Amino acid sequence: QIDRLITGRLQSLQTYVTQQLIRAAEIRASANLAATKMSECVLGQSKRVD
Amino acid sequence: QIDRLITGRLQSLQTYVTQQLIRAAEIRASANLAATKMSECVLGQSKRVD
Amino acid sequence: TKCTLKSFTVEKGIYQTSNFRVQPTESIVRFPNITNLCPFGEVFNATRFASVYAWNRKRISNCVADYSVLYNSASFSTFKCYGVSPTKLNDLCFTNVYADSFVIRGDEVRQIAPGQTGNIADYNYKLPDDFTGCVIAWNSNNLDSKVGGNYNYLYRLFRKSNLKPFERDISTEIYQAGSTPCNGVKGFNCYFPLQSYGFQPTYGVGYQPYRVVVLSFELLHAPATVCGPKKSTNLVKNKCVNFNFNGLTGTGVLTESNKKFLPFQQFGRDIADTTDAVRDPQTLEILDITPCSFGGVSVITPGTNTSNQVAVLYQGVNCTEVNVFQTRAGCLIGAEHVNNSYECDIPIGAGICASYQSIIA
Amino acid sequence: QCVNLTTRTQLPPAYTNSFTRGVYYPDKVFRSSVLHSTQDLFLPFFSNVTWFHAIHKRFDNPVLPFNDGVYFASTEKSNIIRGWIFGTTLDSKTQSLLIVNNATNVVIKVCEFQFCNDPFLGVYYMESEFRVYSSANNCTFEYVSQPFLNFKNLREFVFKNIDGYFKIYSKHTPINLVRDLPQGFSALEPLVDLPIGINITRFQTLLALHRSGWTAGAAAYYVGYLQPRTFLLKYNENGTITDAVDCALDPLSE
Amino acid sequence: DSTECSNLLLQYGSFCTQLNRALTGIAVEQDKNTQEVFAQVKQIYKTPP
Amino acid sequence: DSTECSNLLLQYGSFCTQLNRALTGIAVEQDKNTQEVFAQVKQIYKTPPIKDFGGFNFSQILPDPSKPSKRSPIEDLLFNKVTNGLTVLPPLLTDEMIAQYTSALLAGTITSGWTFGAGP
Ligand SMILES: *[C@@H]1O[C@H](CO)[C@@H](O[C@@H]2O[C@H](CO)[C@@H](O)[C@H](O)[C@H]2NC(C)=O)[C@H](O)[C@H]1NC(C)=O
Ligand SMILES: *[C@@H]1O[C@H](CO)[C@@H](O[C@@H]2O[C@H](CO)[C@@H](O)[C@H](O)[C@H]2NC(C)=O)[C@H](O)[C@H]1NC(C)=O
Ligand SMILES: *[C@@H]1O[C@H](CO)[C@@H](O)[C@H](O)[C@H]1NC(C)=O
Ligand SMILES: *[C@@H]1O[C@H](CO)[C@@H](O)[C@H](O)[C@H]1NC(C)=O
Ligand SMILES: *[C@@H]1O[C@H](CO)[C@@H](O)[C@H](O)[C@H]1NC(C)=O
Ligand SMILES: *[C@@H]1O[C@H](CO)[C@@H](O)[C@H](O)[C@H]1NC(C)=O
Ligand SMILES: *[C@@H]1O[C@H](CO)[C@@H](O)[C@H](O)[C@H]1NC(C)=O
Ligand SMILES: *[C@@H]1O[C@H](CO)[C@@H](O)[C@H](O)[C@H]1NC(C)=O
Ligand SMILES: *[C@@H]1O[C@H](CO)[C@@H](O)[C@H](O)[C@H]1NC(C)=O
Repeated sequence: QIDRLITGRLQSLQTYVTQQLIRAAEIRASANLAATKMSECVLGQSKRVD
Repeated sequence: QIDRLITGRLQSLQTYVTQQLIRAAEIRASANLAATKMSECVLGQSKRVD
Repeated sequence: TKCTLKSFTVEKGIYQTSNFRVQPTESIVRFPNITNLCPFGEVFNATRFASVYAWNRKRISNCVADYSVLYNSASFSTFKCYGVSPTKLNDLCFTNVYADSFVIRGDEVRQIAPGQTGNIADYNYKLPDDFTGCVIAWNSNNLDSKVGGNYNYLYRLFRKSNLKPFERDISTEIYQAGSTPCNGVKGFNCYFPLQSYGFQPTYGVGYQPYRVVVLSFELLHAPATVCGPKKSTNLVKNKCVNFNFNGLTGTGVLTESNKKFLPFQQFGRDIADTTDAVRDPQTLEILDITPCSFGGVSVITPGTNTSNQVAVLYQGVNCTEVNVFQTRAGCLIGAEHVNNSYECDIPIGAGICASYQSIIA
Repeated sequence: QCVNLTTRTQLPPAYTNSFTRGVYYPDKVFRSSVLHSTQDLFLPFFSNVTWFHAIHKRFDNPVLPFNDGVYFASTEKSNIIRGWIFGTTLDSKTQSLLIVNNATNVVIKVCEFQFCNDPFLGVYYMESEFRVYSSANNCTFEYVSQPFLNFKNLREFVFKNIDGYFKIYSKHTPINLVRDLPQGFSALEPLVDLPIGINITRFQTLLALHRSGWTAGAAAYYVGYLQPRTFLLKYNENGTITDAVDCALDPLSE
Repeated sequence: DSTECSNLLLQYGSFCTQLNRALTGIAVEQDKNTQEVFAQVKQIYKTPP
Repeated sequence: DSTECSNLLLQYGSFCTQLNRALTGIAVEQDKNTQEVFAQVKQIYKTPPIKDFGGFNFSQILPDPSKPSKRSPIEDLLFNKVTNGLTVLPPLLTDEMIAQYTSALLAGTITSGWTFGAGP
């Protein structure tokens, strides 16, 4: 019975950690973009359109 | 017993391949950044701040 | 490649199709020296055997037992097992062995059996209904019998109640055949329970004295000290063989090792907990276990619209272990190595590329 | 034959520090230039080990609970400690294990012994006094082997009862310290595994008297207890354990 | 807090250590992201009164 | 090498094929990454033998002829400061060819400005 509960909860936790890793990669990409905007729009004047 | 070992080792291998794919995405993003820096800082003079 | 890609046309490129394996050639089983043998010579071939009411019990333990010599002996007239198999005695392991030795008549040899009812079974030697082990009996007319009659072998004839299994009774209490009071004084209906046998050389088969040794096995929670013999084979080195060293099995190439073990250590492990070093139990030498040369089989081809010529890359495989060229990526068979440098058409790896112009590398 | 020893001086037992002693090899596996974390019955670092004396008038032979294992440390000169007494009730009702080292060899017996209340040996200044048992009725296992043996010698022992196997680990160390346990590192090699298969809950050291009443030769020994914990063991290039980390001692080693 | 559950969970190996390591990496990555975005100056400038 | 294990593993289908294909995609993606980063020029430029650049010194970044690896002293220091079915595929570009690509980029940006990145 604990073997069934352990494999179910371990599969749930692995799914959660995988989704968190993908979302952390997306947020890291957004934060790299935000740091680029902080460097190029605030600390200088940008010729890049839009 | 072999089926238990098979599903455990298959879960381990799927976990390894998933985290390798996530790290491959991160390394691909870093390499795209490095190619951008190669094009814009080495092959030319960049007006982009920092 | 067409089988792997599930298509009848193959585009130009390199395709990993299969997995080269160095197949194991031999089986090497090395097991340590068969010493400290069990003393079966002082039980089966002792000087004087015991009587059946006082059967001698020898405890066989903390030794390795060779039952094949006992089983292949043709002197034994009866070799009957009731809980095990005779051909699996050299394979099974037991905690200890009880050897019960006595002498009986030739017609009473069948009475040492589970479920058998007789005078020897009820009053002299009783076996349980779930008995495990083997009963061994052989004729001893040339040794035990005397021309004046061997009266030294006694047997119990009378008792009020039947025996429990593996119970001895050396008491000499006078039996009461009737209901008259006997205070140890013999009378008309009070007889001594132990009578002597009539072993003489003129009797035929059935009245001759038979020496019986009964081996009983125990399978308690004590460790199995009594095991069968181990037949170690010769050692073969520098080949991808299946090794079996003291119960540790695997597949590998066994080469000489420069690792100096401490004398208490037997196996060797790397960082990743894989057995890469081992000690042979027969001769105390250290062997490295290199894994066999597994590799990926890749097929380098142009398009099937262009040509049907292919090249085979065995990845991470030396060319002596499989137009043959050795690369750092592996062994490339079917491509002609040239000294000219071109642009990369089909990537091999480690700076090697292949192209069609025949296939050149 | 049994003799009450009635010329003892009453004194409470002592305690001292284990430092980084009591480490043994957990397995028969060679390891090269690697750090191995293992979960086994280990002696805690810097622990409270029980200290017993033999000095003149001290003669410390009590019976102690075995627990899950025994670390025996011996600061020994002139070979006073000769063996140990192993069992549960230490009488003829149960089955007991005997380890003795007399003047010739080591004898290991598993039988039903009747132990004396005060068992000892004796040397006349020549060993001619054996009073450790009064009877031996039902033997199941006998094993004769090669002998194991200012304080000059240091003797470490680990005794374990796991799945009917009796593991004896030992190490000989040349020391020159007078009183306490020296501070250092020495991993105990496996000596002999015994197929005993018996229950053991209590133990007792066997000493030797010196006769010239009786006189106790100068000796001191230490008893430590094995607990299930984790060590991080360091294996050098030659494959000997040179250092260890107790994972439950302090947060730094954690 | 079930010790039998943890004894059975130790048979599956280092899955829990892997998940804790991944979550720790995400947790330090968030602080790295905030450090990279907002701490682009080492001087705290002040406006005139 | 257990055949009963592989017979039971065939019941699960093409999981192994998916894992191998994902790892193959990662392996070719690494070579594509190195190709996109370093192979940005199709002309292998060299510096002139006389290093007269108006007082500017590039000896720490130009390749050392005395070293067999043809690396710069900085690149040599960088390479010194970095220390069961499993296989490691070698990279398509060796370290010598990556050093040759960086040497060509350095020679182009020293001798020709930014003009080599936009044309001749
Ligand atoms: C040494 O002292 C012990 C402790 O008193 C003795 O053991 C007792 O002996 C008496 C003798 O009849 C028994 O009644 C007690 O039951 C024993 N005590 C225990 C705890 O068993 C021992 O006999 C003495 N030795 C000698 C040789 O007299
Ligand atoms: C450019 O820099 C290099 C090194 O930074 C100079 O080489 C040094 O020259 C002096 C004297 O000639 C030697 O003592 C040093 O040992 C040299 N250093 C090395 C690392 O070799 C070089 O002189 C500089 N100028 C030119 C024109 O090349
Ligand atoms: C007596 O029996 C033992 C059984 O172990 C056997 O080894 C031995 O060879 C026998 N003796 C003779 C003379 O055959
Ligand atoms: C074991 O048997 C081999 C057989 O040749 C022998 O060389 C060796 O000395 C024996 N003893 C040990 C301890 O290996
Ligand atoms: C060891 O235990 C004794 C009593 O059991 C105690 O008095 C002593 O302080 C302890 N030693 C240490 C170092 O704590
Ligand atoms: C071993 O002995 C102790 C006390 O002597 C007892 O509590 C325990 O139950 C015994 N173990 C077994 C397995 O009988
Ligand atoms: C040591 O003990 C053994 C076994 O009890 C015995 O045979 C031997 O004689 C003893 N040694 C001496 C010197 O008494
Ligand atoms: C143990 O010894 C006693 C007395 O010698 C004896 O009565 C008993 O039968 C023996 N038990 C075993 C199992 O040997
Ligand atoms: C290992 O052994 C060699 C001798 O073979 C010795 O020179 C070296 O110092 C030893 N290393 C250690 C760490 O003890």
